[PDB]
Amino acid sequence: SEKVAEYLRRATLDLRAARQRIRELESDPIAIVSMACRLPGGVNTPQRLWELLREGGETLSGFPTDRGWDLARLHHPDPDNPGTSYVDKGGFLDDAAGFDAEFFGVSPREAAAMDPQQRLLLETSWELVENAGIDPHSLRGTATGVFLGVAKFGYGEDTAAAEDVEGYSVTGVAPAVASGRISYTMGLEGPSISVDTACSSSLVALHLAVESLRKGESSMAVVGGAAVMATPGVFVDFSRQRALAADGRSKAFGAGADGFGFSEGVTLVLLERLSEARRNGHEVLAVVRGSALNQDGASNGLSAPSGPAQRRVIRQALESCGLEPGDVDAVEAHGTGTALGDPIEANALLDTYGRDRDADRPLWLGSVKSNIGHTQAAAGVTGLLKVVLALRNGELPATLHVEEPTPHVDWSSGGVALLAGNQPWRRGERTRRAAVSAFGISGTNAHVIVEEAPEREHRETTAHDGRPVPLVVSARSTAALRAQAAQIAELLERPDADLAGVGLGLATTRARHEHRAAVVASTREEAVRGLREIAAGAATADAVVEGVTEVDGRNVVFLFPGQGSQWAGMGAELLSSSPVFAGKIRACDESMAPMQDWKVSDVLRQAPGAPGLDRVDVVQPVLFAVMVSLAELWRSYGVEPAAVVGHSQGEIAAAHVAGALTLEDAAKLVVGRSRLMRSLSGEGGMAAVGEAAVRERLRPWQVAAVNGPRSVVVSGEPGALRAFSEDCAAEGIRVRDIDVDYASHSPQIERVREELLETTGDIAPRPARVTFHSTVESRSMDGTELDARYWYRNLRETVRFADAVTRLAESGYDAFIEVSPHPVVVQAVEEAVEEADGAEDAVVVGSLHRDGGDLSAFLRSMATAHVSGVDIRWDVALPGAAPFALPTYPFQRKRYWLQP
Amino acid sequence: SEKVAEYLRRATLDLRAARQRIRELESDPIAIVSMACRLPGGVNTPQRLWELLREGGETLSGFPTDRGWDLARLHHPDPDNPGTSYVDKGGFLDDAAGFDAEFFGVSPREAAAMDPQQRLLLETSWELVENAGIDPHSLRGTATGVFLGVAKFGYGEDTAAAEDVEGYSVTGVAPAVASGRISYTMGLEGPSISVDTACSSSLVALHLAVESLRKGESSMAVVGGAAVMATPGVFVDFSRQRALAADGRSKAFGAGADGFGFSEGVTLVLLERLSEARRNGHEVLAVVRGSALNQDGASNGLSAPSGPAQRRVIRQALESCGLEPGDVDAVEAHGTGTALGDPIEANALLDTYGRDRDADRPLWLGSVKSNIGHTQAAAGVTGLLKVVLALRNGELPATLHVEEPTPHVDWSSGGVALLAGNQPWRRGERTRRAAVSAFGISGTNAHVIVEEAPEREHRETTAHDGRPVPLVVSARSTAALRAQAAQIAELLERPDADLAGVGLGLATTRARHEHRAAVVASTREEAVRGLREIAAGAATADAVVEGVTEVDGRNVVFLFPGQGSQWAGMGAELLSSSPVFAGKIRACDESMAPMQDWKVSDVLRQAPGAPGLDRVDVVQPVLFAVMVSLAELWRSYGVEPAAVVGHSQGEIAAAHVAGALTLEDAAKLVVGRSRLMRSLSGEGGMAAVALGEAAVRERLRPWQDVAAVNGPRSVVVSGEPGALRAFSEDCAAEGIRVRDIDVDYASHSPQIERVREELLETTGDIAPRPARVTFHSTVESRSMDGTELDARYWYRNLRETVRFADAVTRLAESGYDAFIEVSPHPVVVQAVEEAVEEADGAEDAVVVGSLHRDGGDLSAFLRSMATAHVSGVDIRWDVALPGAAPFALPTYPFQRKRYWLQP
Amino acid sequence: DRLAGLPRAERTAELVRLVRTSTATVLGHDDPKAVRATTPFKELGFDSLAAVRLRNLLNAATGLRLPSTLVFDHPNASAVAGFLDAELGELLEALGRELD
Repeated sequence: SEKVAEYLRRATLDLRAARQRIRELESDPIAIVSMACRLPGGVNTPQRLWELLREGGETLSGFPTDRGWDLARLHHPDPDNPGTSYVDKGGFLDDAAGFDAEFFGVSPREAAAMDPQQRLLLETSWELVENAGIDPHSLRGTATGVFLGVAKFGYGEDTAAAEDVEGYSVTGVAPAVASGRISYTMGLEGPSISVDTACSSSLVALHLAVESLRKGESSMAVVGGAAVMATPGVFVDFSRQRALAADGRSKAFGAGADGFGFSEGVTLVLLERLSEARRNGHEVLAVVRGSALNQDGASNGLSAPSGPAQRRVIRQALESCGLEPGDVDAVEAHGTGTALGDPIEANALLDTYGRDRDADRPLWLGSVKSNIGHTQAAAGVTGLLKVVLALRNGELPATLHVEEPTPHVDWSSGGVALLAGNQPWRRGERTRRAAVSAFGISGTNAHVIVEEAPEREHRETTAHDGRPVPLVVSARSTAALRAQAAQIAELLERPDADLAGVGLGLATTRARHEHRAAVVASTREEAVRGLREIAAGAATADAVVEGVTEVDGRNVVFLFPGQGSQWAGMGAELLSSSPVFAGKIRACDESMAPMQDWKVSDVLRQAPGAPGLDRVDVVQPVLFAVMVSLAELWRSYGVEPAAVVGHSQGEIAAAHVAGALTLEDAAKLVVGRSRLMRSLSGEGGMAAVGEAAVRERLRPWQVAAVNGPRSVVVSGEPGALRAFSEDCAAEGIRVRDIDVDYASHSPQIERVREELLETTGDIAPRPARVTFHSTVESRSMDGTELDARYWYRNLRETVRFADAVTRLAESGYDAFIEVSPHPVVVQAVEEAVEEADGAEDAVVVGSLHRDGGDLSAFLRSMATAHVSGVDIRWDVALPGAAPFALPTYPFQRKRYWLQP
Repeated sequence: SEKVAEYLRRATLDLRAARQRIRELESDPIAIVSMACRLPGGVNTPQRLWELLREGGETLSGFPTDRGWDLARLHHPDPDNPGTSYVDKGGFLDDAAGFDAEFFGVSPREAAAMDPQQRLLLETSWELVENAGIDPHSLRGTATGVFLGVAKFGYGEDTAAAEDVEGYSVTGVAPAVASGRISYTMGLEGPSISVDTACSSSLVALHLAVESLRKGESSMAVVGGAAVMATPGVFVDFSRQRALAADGRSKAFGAGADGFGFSEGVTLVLLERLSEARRNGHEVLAVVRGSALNQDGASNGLSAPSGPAQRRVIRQALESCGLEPGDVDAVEAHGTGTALGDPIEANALLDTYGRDRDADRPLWLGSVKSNIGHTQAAAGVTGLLKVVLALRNGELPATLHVEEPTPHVDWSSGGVALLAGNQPWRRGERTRRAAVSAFGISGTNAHVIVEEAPEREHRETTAHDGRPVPLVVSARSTAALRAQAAQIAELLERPDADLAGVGLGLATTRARHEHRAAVVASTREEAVRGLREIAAGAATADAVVEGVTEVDGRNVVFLFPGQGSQWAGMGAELLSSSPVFAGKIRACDESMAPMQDWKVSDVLRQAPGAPGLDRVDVVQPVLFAVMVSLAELWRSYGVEPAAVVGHSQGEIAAAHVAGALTLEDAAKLVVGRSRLMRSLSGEGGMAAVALGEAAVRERLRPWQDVAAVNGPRSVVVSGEPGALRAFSEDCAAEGIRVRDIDVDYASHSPQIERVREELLETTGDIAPRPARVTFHSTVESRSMDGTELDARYWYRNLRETVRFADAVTRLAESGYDAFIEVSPHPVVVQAVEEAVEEADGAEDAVVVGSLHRDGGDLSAFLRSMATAHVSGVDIRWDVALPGAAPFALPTYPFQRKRYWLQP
Repeated sequence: DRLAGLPRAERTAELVRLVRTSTATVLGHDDPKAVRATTPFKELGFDSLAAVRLRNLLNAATGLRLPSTLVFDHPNASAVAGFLDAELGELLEALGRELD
């Protein structure tokens, strides 16, 4: 039969899928996307650590003074007095007692009772998440796991604070809480494990995280370790064993090798699967391939190491990933600097790598403890950082104290060579790989294989034009906001960063805290000046907006006024600077073409031989088209209205925004209304000033709109209001409009009352997807109730505006957006909202001004709306941009140390 | 179409293999083989825990007094004074200060500076390994990993430091060393991790262990938790926030729940893949199927629990396992029962398991903390132990304090049902399975699914007839040996016990230590009496043997004395009982038949027609056959020799043991020697006299017409029968003369040089192939290979003096220590002892023999093996009991002392 | 070494005796009985200095160079002796049913 071939094909496909699944479950590569560190000597960034390693130097220094230690009797040259240490140098963090309690929502008492390791871990985790280009708030609710190497050191063991009803003294020192707090604050939902295996805890955590990622329990892993000493006991203990170097330098594979020098430090890395990293577009720095663990077993004492165990670890690690000894260029050794540990490690490395090795490509050997010292549990992953840096800049840092190699190790084989000086490691045809080793006091051993990341080609579509660019900065405090603004200004001042990249990075990679500020600029100098003005303290320029908000979402209400917002050049260049606006205008012109001859685009562009902005029949369609185009432009940025309110004929536009009507039907209705409006051009007169005040002076002559408590517009009649203009004489009738022969909402309206129905009696309204609270009736209807009779009633009945605004404010809406080429009812809306109970945090924002109308003005209005709570998708304003690299959050630190 | 068919077959075989590999790497079941526990109230074994759970009871008690706490200033009724607690009841271990430092090779200072958690972990790990029917020394060098839940509790902080050059305190208080020390002492070579995640840590460890077992990193895992209080700090801190129950109880879901009661405890379980358990033969108790972990996330508080996280973790665990919520029969809930954990946990279980469940089979709830209280780190493992015990005994124990259920949740709606009263859980057509939950303070949750073991306990024989059985006991000290003997005697006093099973369990499922003892018995009363004699003190009974050894193995050397050990019968019953002996005797009859008529079996059985043990021509072949058969029997049980030495014609037998000569050639040689030696019988006699080599060498002057110098002063003959008669009374003062029954002839004498050609041509067909065992001849006093053992060499052996003293001394100085004489009676033991004593080698050589002239039974031969064994010779005892079921035996009887630190 | 051509047990015992004799002088006592071929050197009192000296005492004993960390790789006399000894010396449907 011929069916066999399809069976063969399906079997081959299934076999391939099964093999791929086996490979994914067994040896799926893992990608490193970001890292963070805090190391002695003022090293707080990976770049600073790389600079220190390349220059060649140590962080050795004297004992700390602010920790409250008693340095007087602590030091004694004789290694026999109890409670004294003969060494007095080591690597210590510059500021280990600083913390920003308010940023993480921690009361000062809890922060004071909290171990410094937890505080530093929180800060470094936030910095690591920010460095990857990921919004920290986006990780909330995900499945990110945490794996840390942390051990207790005895912080706050001399304090007996009784008033601890909350119980801060217990959870503030517990090693499990060191990761529980990170998970709780960041909102992660992955496994949280705090391992502790001597000084190799970090690599064990890395192995566990790799296993968890390969299984699929977690999608991201925060791996690392921390070690901060709060008491001088550690040194004292080792001072009894004479295991500390007198000078304090840890000479790895050197002639002296009299001991090791301890140091503090916190280190973290972020791990994710390579395929998912490529899918999501995260940056990739290096690839972890394989790892292995074992036990020393029966050895020459509990603490002494064993060579065969190390050889077995190396062989297992090489075999697990499918590699072979000979594809590894360099090994980052343990190198504690002891008298006999270094010979053992070097002999194991020679046995496992040196044999059958090319005589032209020796294995480079070095360690990082010769520069920064042995950083307790965080040592292992720390070495990893070095390798990653060596894979980015392209050279191997040298190892100090090497000029006299240890005579115990026989270097005559040539398989392994020490890093006397820097060696170039540029990318080539040979894939670059490296190994990291860690061995602990307990006996657990770890070996990890890392490889260079794959290649990205261009990712270059800058096209830095003169388009406006918004810069949005945010922070949880005024001082923090000022520091952030200063940092961004300093970053922009350098002549190597584009505005589009900085804007996109600020918009899509940083969080959105309470205090917010925004600057819309087209040139680098303008942005720098605006940021400097923000950082100064006082904001004066209109291009700078600042605000404070306590929420993240608002109910947006679109409101459309009637007439009075006319200005020649509405938008203008805006038509050519925004595809959506031009497209909507063209659609409106196409819809209106089968009835007229002139085009709205010609009028907006001041084309010659076109009607001016003086006749109603041409003013109204222009206003309607501008209004609908502005609504579409607003919606294109991610702002979706929850209710629409129209004033007078503007209601029609609102209907089209509501979706109840269609573009053709709405255009035809507006055209018919304007045409009938033109005929009744003999009587009119709008006047502006309490309903009762108007009623008591309206009887002799035989009310159009109500905007507030003292804002009433009356009907139109030349003779009737000719006397009214002077009858008040008490600031009654002062504000007047042009309104040449309108007489809207007047008994003159029902004079015709039939041709409008005949012309507009062809609409086909449909149900709407958004509330359409009208003004003629204080109610919310649907499309099915919007007929020509309703429009006639709207033309006739009163269009009271204050009641609708008050009802919306009391209902729960708290964000009113004004959509018009010029704000005319913003003041009335603000007054009505303030007078009504509603909420005391409502924000009213306008649109293009009568003197602006440029895309810059629209972006400024959007920033004004955003700094108050409204969510806006800024990336739309920056198409085809490449995100940049920005400094992390500028924490404001205070001293929290438990003083004895 | 043959190629297409073959390609399709190969592709489908590969597809099946790939699917099997995927399933094994994803959801391979794990088997629990053994457990160990140490809990408050004297509960030191799982059986005691099960008895306590089934009977119904608590373990609450007052605060400990020996720990050194200041009980006067610690307890205060007011929950407001600083440094005071308003509770005085809790679960505490009976003896947390006990430790056997000498057993683990730990100096007393290190033991004093060591945290009690590490000591209890070591003891429980040894007990756990022994409870699985596995020799603890066998695990040495394997890939066994350990995973522990342990946290520091502040031991030794109050006292000041001292001279700590070894740095004992730092390694004695660290948590990582707690898991490192187990691997260091037991010699394990698998990953060792000490996780710490609130009160669920132990369960978390279990999860990791599974991921280690399925991949292949570790073949076996030791998963557990430990929590022992050293200072009364936890009580004070938790009383400061009114978090403890007033009465100290831990009401799980009762309406009167107000807090949790803390307790100590150390628990451990042994994990291994089900396929490996099936292959190796380890007993399987339960099967772990799946597990899951997650985080509470951004809840309303750091320590407050969250229901959605628990529901998510339960559903994820069920999905990963591959089952439905309707298959789980019971759940071991967390059940802390302090303020509000019970409503949340009950609601989560009701919304997950109770949704759309059969009304006939409601889910069974329950918690173990209602009986022993909160155990901190060792919390999940205790629930696992309870679940496995319930599965094994087929009964669900009832939770306590459930008189009034909590009214904050809906019970009458349906689904979950509280476990008030014992409920049967007998095996049937439904697969019984349960779940265990653990939610920590830090915010990590764990849910594990366990199921019953497959039916495999219906394959046994329990064969026994009455054959002799050896019992071997050992320990690292005299007191421990006495305690072990007492324990075994008490076990054997129980009527429902099998002697063969106990013997096999002692031989195979227990380690060998320095002090050793052995008792061979075929009756229960005899074994009980022997064990009682051992445990009482000095035992002088013949069956009882004992000794002290220091070396694992030895270099056993076989010795063949030759003639002079004649005795009516040579293991008659042995011929009937041991099959190897009879087989070798029959094998060495086919080649012996052509040169005679009688049969060796008939002579040994005293059957009529046997020539009798008087004529040399029938004594020599019978002695050779008995010697070679005894050597072959010694070859069994694994006593493979390293050197062979003879003294007389028995050297021929030695030549057969080393493989230099085939059986036919040796039989022909011995038969020819006997024939053409008896032909000229009546020459003279031997009449060995113990005078000295120099004395006889200066004394033989009157008669020039020395056979052996085996002893320092031991000579046989020199001269003629008339010269022998003259020498018998010539001095009249040397004494100890004659003492020889061999009067029919006189070898190693000038009389030999008359039948040279006869022996040359009657033994000219020799094929002496090279020997696989070092042969040390006493004729040339040197070690030579078997390629030159021709007829000339045998004639020289017949006509040369035999040393048997220089050879033994050379072997002793060379390095050989154990000497075993293969003979039907010990005749040269004294000479070998004297030669070894005079040698300058190591003064620990061992000399044994074989059946005596009266003890020719298999029991006596096994007793000889036991005597050789207690001195450092490896013997495979399981051969002596072919076909048996190993029994269950008590663990090692540790001798404890006090190693606590006080201010 | 010059002394060769011996069975396995002879060489093993000779090397064990040599190692015990060498380590006895380092320990201080003049007898090999107190030295056990299974006990780790740490339990016998060996430190970092003396452990080196033993190697030197072995270096002159056999005339072959040894690693400076010989004791740590082989933490007992028996293992050291062993290391020294080693260095000195139709179908279509059902078969296709797996696909579904």
